[PDB]
Amino acid sequence: SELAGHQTSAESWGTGRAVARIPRVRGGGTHRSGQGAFGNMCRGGRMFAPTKTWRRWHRRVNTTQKRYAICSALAASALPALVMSKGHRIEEVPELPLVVEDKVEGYKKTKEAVLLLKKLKAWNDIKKVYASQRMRAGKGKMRNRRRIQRRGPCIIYNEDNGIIKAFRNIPGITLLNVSKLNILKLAPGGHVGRFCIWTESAFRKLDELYGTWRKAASLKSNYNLPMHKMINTDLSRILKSPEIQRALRAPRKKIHRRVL
Amino acid sequence: APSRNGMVLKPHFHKDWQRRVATWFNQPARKIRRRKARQAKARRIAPRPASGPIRPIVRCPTVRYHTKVRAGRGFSLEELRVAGIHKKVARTIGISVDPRRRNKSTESLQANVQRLKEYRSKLILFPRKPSAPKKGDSSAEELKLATQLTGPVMPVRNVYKKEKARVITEEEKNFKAFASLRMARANARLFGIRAKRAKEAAEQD
Amino acid sequence: MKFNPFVTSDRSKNRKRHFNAPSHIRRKIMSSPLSKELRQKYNVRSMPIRKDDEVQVVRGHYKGQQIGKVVQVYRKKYVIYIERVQREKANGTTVHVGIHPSKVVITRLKLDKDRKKILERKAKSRQ
RNA sequence: CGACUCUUAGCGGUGGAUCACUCGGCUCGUGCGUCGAUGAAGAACGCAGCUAGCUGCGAGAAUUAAUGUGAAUUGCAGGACACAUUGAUCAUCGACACUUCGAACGCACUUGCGGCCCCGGGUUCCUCCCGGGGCUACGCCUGUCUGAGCGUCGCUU
RNA sequence: GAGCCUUGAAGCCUAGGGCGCGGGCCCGGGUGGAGCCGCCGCAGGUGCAGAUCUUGGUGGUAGUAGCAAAUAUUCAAACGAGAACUUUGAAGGCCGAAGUGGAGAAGGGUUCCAUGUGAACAGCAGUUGAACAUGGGUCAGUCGGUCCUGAGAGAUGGGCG
RNA sequence: UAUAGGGGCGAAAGACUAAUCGAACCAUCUAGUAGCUGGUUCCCUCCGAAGUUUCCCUCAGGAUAGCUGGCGCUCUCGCCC
RNA sequence: CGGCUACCCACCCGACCCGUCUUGAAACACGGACCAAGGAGUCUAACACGUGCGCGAGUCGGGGGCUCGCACGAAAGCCGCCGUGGCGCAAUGAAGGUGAAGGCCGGCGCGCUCGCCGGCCGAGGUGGGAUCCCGAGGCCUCUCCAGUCCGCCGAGGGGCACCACCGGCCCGUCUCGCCCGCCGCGCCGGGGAGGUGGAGCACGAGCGCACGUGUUAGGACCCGAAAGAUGGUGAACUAUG
RNA sequence: CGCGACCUCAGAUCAGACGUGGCGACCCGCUGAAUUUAAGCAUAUUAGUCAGCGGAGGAAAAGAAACUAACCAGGAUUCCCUCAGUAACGGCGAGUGAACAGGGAAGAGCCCAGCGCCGAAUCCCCGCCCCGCGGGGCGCGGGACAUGUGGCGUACGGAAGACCCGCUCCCCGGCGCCGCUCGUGGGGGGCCCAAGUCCUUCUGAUCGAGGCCCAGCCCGUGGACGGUGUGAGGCCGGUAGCGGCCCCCGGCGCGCGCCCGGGUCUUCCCGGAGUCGGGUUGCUUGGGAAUGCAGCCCAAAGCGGGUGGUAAACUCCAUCUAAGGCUAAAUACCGGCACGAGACCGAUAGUCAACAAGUACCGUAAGGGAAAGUUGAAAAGAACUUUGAAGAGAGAGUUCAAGAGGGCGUGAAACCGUUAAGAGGUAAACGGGUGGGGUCCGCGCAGUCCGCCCGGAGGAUUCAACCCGGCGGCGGGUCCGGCCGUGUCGGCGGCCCGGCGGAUCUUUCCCGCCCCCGGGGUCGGCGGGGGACCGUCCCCCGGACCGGCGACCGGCCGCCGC
Ligand SMILES: [Mg+2]
Ligand SMILES: [Mg+2]
Ligand SMILES: [Mg+2]
Ligand SMILES: [Mg+2]
Ligand SMILES: [Mg+2]
Ligand SMILES: [Mg+2]
Ligand SMILES: [Mg+2]
Ligand SMILES: [Mg+2]
Ligand SMILES: [Mg+2]
Ligand SMILES: [Mg+2]
Ligand SMILES: [Mg+2]
Ligand SMILES: [Mg+2]
Ligand SMILES: [Mg+2]
Ligand SMILES: [Mg+2]
Ligand SMILES: [Mg+2]
Ligand SMILES: [Mg+2]
Ligand SMILES: [Mg+2]
Ligand SMILES: [Mg+2]
Ligand SMILES: [Mg+2]
Ligand SMILES: [Mg+2]
Ligand SMILES: [Mg+2]
Ligand SMILES: [Mg+2]
Ligand SMILES: [Mg+2]
Ligand SMILES: [Mg+2]
Ligand SMILES: [Mg+2]
Ligand SMILES: [Mg+2]
Ligand SMILES: [Mg+2]
Ligand SMILES: [Mg+2]
Ligand SMILES: [Mg+2]
Ligand SMILES: [Mg+2]
Ligand SMILES: [Mg+2]
Ligand SMILES: [Mg+2]
Ligand SMILES: [Mg+2]
Ligand SMILES: [Mg+2]
Ligand SMILES: [Mg+2]
Ligand SMILES: [Mg+2]
Ligand SMILES: [Mg+2]
Ligand SMILES: [Mg+2]
Ligand SMILES: [Mg+2]
Ligand SMILES: [Mg+2]
Ligand SMILES: [Mg+2]
Ligand SMILES: [Mg+2]
Ligand SMILES: [Mg+2]
Ligand SMILES: [Mg+2]
Ligand SMILES: [Mg+2]
Ligand SMILES: [Mg+2]
Ligand SMILES: [Mg+2]
Ligand SMILES: [Mg+2]
Ligand SMILES: [Mg+2]
Ligand SMILES: [Mg+2]
Ligand SMILES: [Mg+2]
Ligand SMILES: [Mg+2]
Ligand SMILES: [Mg+2]
Ligand SMILES: [Mg+2]
Ligand SMILES: [Mg+2]
Ligand SMILES: [Mg+2]
Ligand SMILES: [Mg+2]
Ligand SMILES: [Mg+2]
Ligand SMILES: [Mg+2]
Ligand SMILES: [Mg+2]
Ligand SMILES: [Mg+2]
Ligand SMILES: [Mg+2]
Ligand SMILES: [Mg+2]
Ligand SMILES: [Mg+2]
Ligand SMILES: [Mg+2]
Ligand SMILES: [Mg+2]
Ligand SMILES: [Mg+2]
Ligand SMILES: [Mg+2]
Ligand SMILES: [Mg+2]
Ligand SMILES: [Mg+2]
Ligand SMILES: [Mg+2]
Ligand SMILES: [Mg+2]
Ligand SMILES: [Mg+2]
Ligand SMILES: [Mg+2]
Ligand SMILES: [Mg+2]
Ligand SMILES: [Mg+2]
Ligand SMILES: [Mg+2]
Ligand SMILES: [Mg+2]
Ligand SMILES: [Mg+2]
Ligand SMILES: [Mg+2]
Ligand SMILES: [Mg+2]
Ligand SMILES: [Mg+2]
Ligand SMILES: [Mg+2]
Ligand SMILES: [Mg+2]
Ligand SMILES: [Mg+2]
Ligand SMILES: [Mg+2]
Ligand SMILES: [Mg+2]
Ligand SMILES: [Mg+2]
Repeated sequence: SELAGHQTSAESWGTGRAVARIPRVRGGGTHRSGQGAFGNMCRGGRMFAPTKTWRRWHRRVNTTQKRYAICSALAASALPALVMSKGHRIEEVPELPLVVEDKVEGYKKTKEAVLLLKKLKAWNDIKKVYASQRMRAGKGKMRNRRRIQRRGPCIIYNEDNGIIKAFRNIPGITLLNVSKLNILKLAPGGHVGRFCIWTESAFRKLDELYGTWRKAASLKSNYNLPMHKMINTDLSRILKSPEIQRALRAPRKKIHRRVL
Repeated sequence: APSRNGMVLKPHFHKDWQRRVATWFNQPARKIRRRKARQAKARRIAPRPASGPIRPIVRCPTVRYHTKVRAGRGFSLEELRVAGIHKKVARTIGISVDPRRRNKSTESLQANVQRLKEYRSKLILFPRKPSAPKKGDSSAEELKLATQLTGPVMPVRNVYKKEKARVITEEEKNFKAFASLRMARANARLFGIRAKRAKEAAEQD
Repeated sequence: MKFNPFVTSDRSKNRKRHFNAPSHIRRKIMSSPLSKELRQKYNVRSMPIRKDDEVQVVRGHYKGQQIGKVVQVYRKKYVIYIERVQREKANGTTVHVGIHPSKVVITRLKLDKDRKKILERKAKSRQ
């Protein structure tokens, strides 16, 4: 707001002239003189709790939790069930996360990019974004955002040689870098498991940039991989293992209902 | 107005703090401005390095921070005279000159003099006319670079003395006990009163 | 995608500049596509329209095979008027029909020295 | 049987709530650093063919000249329709112009009363004679001109 | 959600059908013409019966009170679709020179005058007006301002700040 | 024409000072403060008081304790004691 | 034919008009003519507690820097010889200052209401204490034999979390006593045994993030005054020259 | 008595030039309250702020120590994080509240008065010439300023003068032109890709499916806008160290104008005064035995003065040189000119103002201050007939729609009219229970239930029952044929043809150095480089385990469509 509704000078009547105890703008001739002054319940009045510029907008996150969320999103982008349950079309798509050659990053014409997506069968995932490019619902069409454009695949690379030019005007695609991994692009809307397309140098630089549980990361100084809570976590295998079923009471499936 | 068990608070908000609120919404703006300022400096000014003048090895005056080291301001005119060059000639070479800095330590004196000798060794200059004073041929293909980053000779140089191996020794371990500190403290607290009693003993004959 | 920060993707500012643009900007806004034989013969995609251009209408209430000549170009209303396209009032008086110039296929252009210079700049910039 | 009163539904009348749109605000950030005595901000008055306001202009008054673009502005009659003459409109505007009051400046301001210089006609000339042009506020800085001093001194009656 | 649709979205009405105890919701029928919703997370200027609540509109009162300070109107004719009110003749009255008369200072600013209309305003009405639209009207050596001082207000010199 | 707000003027009534005068009007501080009136916006389920001790320039108020709700933790039983 | 139903009507019974101040409201207590829209616990800072997450005796980049000029990019990624710094790992004193390990065995000085030497263990003991371990014994279609098998248990032992007590160590005062050391023998320091006060130690659990509740300062749940100050405008009404 | 010179002065409409006022968001200087809190109110807090007054610039202010510190010392000013809600102030109540370090942003230093030396070698003005395009600036001749003091050399970091040594020869301001520059320097004009193709509805389409086995076409251009509605291609525009022209600014390169620093020795010079400080008094501060400022009085020193957080005396030590001045940087900006974006509002909201808004209007005045968006795609704004004097109406007509007819999108509630139904003495209205009437819904009303098995009656088909031909999977065994997973030794093999870390080493290694007697001594000390050993990854064959989501092939039993 930053400029008050208190521009109108006003006083209250009091006991006599029994209209109200609210302040009233004072004058004559103009029929506003005698109406509601500043206040929340009045016409043209200052709002309750005027929104201020010193609200606590921006929120700091721990860097360990940032890297934890990046590792969790990249781990959830590997399972087929998670990405299919997020909604990418992985029917005719070959093996999970796709590793393309180093001749991909040197593309300049995007016809070769469209041909690459058609040969790698991500063209169905692009065609879903073509089929859903509808108009924004609500009053959000006034502030320059009139398109519902769903997110498709993302291609993560290093050593840019024209790959942003080749992948710049495809609907639904996402520009993303190895050294700059974005949580807002790897898992938009807080939903894990986005379909991603990797390169050879990217897929080899991941092991250099995070490491295994034996060694540390060689690019990040003070980072290690998280502790794994349940190592062999197949609960059906555990509950159907003979070591657990050796020490069970009995299958008790009697009901013992109410007897009249 | 107060309540259950909590800390007594005295907030300094009685003054009209609503008018004077400065919130850094232009913090990435200043970041981009100062990036452009540094890059425009490296473009327009010279092949002189960033943070142009060289800073000295300097100790911090405290009982707290004197164990560490610091990049100072200037090269302390006695030190510059021992290095043997003129003042403004040094300022044009790239030597930072501060006339106020004194010299109490011969160790810091010789350290800054050797730092000046290393800087004079690393110096490569190019005058306009090809009469060649203090130069020669294409020295290292115009010295292989254009602009250094964050100090020319790494001005921290935190020296690390180790003294790793020595044998357990004679009765220093039997003489350097806790009582030496208390005896020195008592001697420093009673130094002058013993002198007054000695003067009174000389007075009373 | 918009990359230059000196131009708006802003709806209010674009509509403001559009409905309050001066006449030399409105001439560039009121531009019409060309027929396939004329673009094959001249190698040019779009041209502004003038008083003596022959016009085939492609969309609206009247469509196709109506190669007529325009008479008036209201840049205040963003409307050209065509001599062939008529409509009677209640009192039997004819009046022209509002046709937006972006739904207009030009079949013949008026030749002028300035238009030859314009066509030369079009062909040189298209290269 | 009707009249009057009440409750639902249809339609009609006052009403402009909700919904849809926004040439409008609000916030944040970047870029620049710019008023006047060579007349600032502001105000009064005037200007269009038909023109009250806003907008734009100052007796050259809905704009002048020039550059760029290139066939119009428009609600209506007119007017240039010329473009192998000079070219309508629009934007830029760097050249001209910018009534009066206003720091406002000849005085206070009642559009009054003057005072100098020059130019045109009026008894061919001042002598409180018509029109036009220029000058005429305060303080102060540097320099020029004049003179006041029983402030100090030289030469002389 | 390969969601919904100009073969009809939001909104609104509805003696329709139904669900949930409830907050509410879905579908049927009609006006409407361009945007809307379900789930998962996120953030609110997030739910009204009151505050002599603010703004806007509308009832009972109610076709009620009231159109009554200053003696008073009447006949005929005319313009007019239309006259208790406009105009003229005539009759009777009032103001009766300290006026309900003839002109001014201040104040109003076109209200002054002519033509035309009578929705609008005149508390009924109009053919009428100070309403509306159009077009006109203020001519000075000798009327006044301009000149002068009055009570006073005021700048320079000066002083104070 | 002169006297302009804690000032003016007053044959004195505290009367007048632009419908306001026992301190004018307009704007700002200012959204002044109030232990004091009024109001405070969807549903369902579960639990559920007090008007009492002591202290306070305290008696229309507040602090403390009591009453209450929520969040849990430590254990105990299910198989002559 | 059937139908509950925001439709209408009748009949029997019950039924005072809502909201609040109050011990007490339908009140001869107050607000409310009706209807549509707006309208009242928000936000910042600080603290405390609870909860969830990451790292964990460490934690945190919020302050800057690095990337090529990118709409979303005022985002995000990285620094590590950028950890300066905040909080915590150490408290007690007004302060000079001082500052948290003891226990067992053998020897000696008269094992003296008494200090030293050599070796070993290492955050003490008591009563409870979830859990855990050992186990007499018993029991599975006929005999000796057996291994896992069905299968509990009197009694015994080691004892998390915490509870209650005792003892121990650190600092400041108080009481009583003897000894040791000399970069210098002094109104120099240190040590011993008891009783005390401390927000202490007695194997440390913090830091950052986010949400919820409560308090405080900010206009702060919304509206409300008699009043005060600052600077200007009025003698066209009235009062007096 | 007169003339002349200097000094104090006045005069002018003398020649030339300067200040007034506005804006005031940021900045500088003065002074300046109270509401509020302390639950009361005086000190205090609000606050050295609101208001008032004076000024300038894109920044301003500050800025080269009369500083901080007290130890192994730092070193102009400014801004951020910490210091820190700490030291401290306060009816020690409420509350108020710094600084030095340290890490970062940026970093540029200097000059004059005095002391002296140069014959005033200095500056302003007038007149003509040398001179160039878009204009005023070096040199020639005489009128002033100035010796009561111009300029050169100088500034507390020392400076100057005279010999000795050894080299250097030098720059700042103009003017014509060549290639550029990090966005490919600044601004403006105008231009730059690709469907408008057949069917279908619709008033209109930008709707709906498709364009051969190469995905109809473009993309460095699928941002946005208008277009009869929802578009990347239809149009401005969007991407591009995309492409052309004009204008301006910078650094390269011919003339003109000026041009001796460093080290040793000797001699000389060496500083800012009603100012500091003291007494006293007001305001302010965290500053207390007085932090700063100011009024009055007293009022300096030269081995001096100030500071060293408790007043004073004696003594020692550290640091600085005050009473003269300039300077960009990081910082601020709710005023202005242009620009972009939004988890914000959407005509009772958002600025008071989306619109002829500071407008209408009110008050004498300061001042107060509104209401008010929407026809349709296009006006095609209803020709004409008829009633009435007209307002208005009935026909006809336009449009997809007058159910959009001039405040005209959508059109609710309160209120009113009419129609239809029902009812009416306990004012109306309500809850429980039914009954009657009416609208509407679903269904066929003495005929409506289905899915499976079997015994019966006709037609039409081919598997299945068993096997051959074939692909794909399930399951385990020889872990056979080879990969890979976990630990173990080994070749230390990539240790020199390896990655990272170690206040663990090697003074018999090297370089830059110091010490003792050009050389010797590890005789001892520092930095950097080489490698010795430790803690994880890269190979291999040999072995162990799992063949575990790590699976290929062969064989086996059992599925499978054709
Ligand atoms: Mg305000
Ligand atoms: Mg106000
Ligand atoms: Mg508002
Ligand atoms: Mg909506
Ligand atoms: Mg409480
Ligand atoms: Mg306040
Ligand atoms: Mg906008
Ligand atoms: Mg012209
Ligand atoms: Mg004149
Ligand atoms: Mg519409
Ligand atoms: Mg819903
Ligand atoms: Mg609200
Ligand atoms: Mg909102
Ligand atoms: Mg309401
Ligand atoms: Mg209520
Ligand atoms: Mg009310
Ligand atoms: Mg009302
Ligand atoms: Mg209205
Ligand atoms: Mg009424
Ligand atoms: Mg009556
Ligand atoms: Mg009357
Ligand atoms: Mg008649
Ligand atoms: Mg007649
Ligand atoms: Mg009458
Ligand atoms: Mg008559
Ligand atoms: Mg009279
Ligand atoms: Mg008249
Ligand atoms: Mg009337
Ligand atoms: Mg008439
Ligand atoms: Mg009139
Ligand atoms: Mg006459
Ligand atoms: Mg006269
Ligand atoms: Mg005066
Ligand atoms: Mg004076
Ligand atoms: Mg009296
Ligand atoms: Mg009295
Ligand atoms: Mg009065
Ligand atoms: Mg009073
Ligand atoms: Mg007063
Ligand atoms: Mg309030
Ligand atoms: Mg108030
Ligand atoms: Mg009491
Ligand atoms: Mg009460
Ligand atoms: Mg309590
Ligand atoms: Mg409890
Ligand atoms: Mg409980
Ligand atoms: Mg009660
Ligand atoms: Mg009572
Ligand atoms: Mg009640
Ligand atoms: Mg009463
Ligand atoms: Mg009531
Ligand atoms: Mg009432
Ligand atoms: Mg509401
Ligand atoms: Mg917590
Ligand atoms: Mg630290
Ligand atoms: Mg008071
Ligand atoms: Mg005053
Ligand atoms: Mg008078
Ligand atoms: Mg009187
Ligand atoms: Mg000024
Ligand atoms: Mg109070
Ligand atoms: Mg009070
Ligand atoms: Mg104060
Ligand atoms: Mg102010
Ligand atoms: Mg300026
Ligand atoms: Mg200065
Ligand atoms: Mg100095
Ligand atoms: Mg702290
Ligand atoms: Mg004090
Ligand atoms: Mg306090
Ligand atoms: Mg203060
Ligand atoms: Mg569009
Ligand atoms: Mg589009
Ligand atoms: Mg195009
Ligand atoms: Mg001294
Ligand atoms: Mg002294
Ligand atoms: Mg001294
Ligand atoms: Mg001392
Ligand atoms: Mg002291
Ligand atoms: Mg100075
Ligand atoms: Mg600055
Ligand atoms: Mg509306
Ligand atoms: Mg309004
Ligand atoms: Mg329209
Ligand atoms: Mg329709
Ligand atoms: Mg409508
Ligand atoms: Mg409609
Ligand atoms: Mg009836």
